[PDB]
Amino acid sequence: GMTDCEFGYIYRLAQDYLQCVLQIPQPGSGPSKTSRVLQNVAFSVQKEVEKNLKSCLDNVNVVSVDTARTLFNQVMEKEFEDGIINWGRIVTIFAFEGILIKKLLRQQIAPDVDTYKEISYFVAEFIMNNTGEWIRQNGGWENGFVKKFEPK
Amino acid sequence: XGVREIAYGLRRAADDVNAQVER
Repeated sequence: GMTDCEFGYIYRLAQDYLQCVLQIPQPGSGPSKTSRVLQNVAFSVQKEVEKNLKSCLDNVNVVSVDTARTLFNQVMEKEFEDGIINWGRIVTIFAFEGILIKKLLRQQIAPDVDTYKEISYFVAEFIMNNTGEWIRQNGGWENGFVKKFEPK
Repeated sequence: XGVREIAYGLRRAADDVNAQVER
């Protein structure tokens, strides 16, 4: 609906994707249809980015949540600096947080089990504040993203 | 690599993903 651009909904999407990447999906009903569609498309992008930018990424050290947040903000700023927003770019936000959590898992100096909750938080912060208006105007997650990316 | 190659590499992968469902 129109309310799916609120912070709580986006935070759940970002947390769902990191739990997918970390192979710790929460039990119960399971992820929403939006999250189910997103996880497949975002993971496809993540694998391709990891392959194409292996040298640059292998060169990066994500040693803390603060370094993850600063790098995330710096990368997102440049990706979106041209003012263009579309669903493909929104997908790469999730793909990049998946790259970040994987590097943190290996490189975090003081690893903590709630780390992925912090990462997904500032990811939702960026999505809502920088793309929330566009997402709403383009049908939200249910009538926009899922309609375009679900199977035909 | 660096921030730049990563960010604009992400942008390129995005606009491709986007275009490939834009029918």
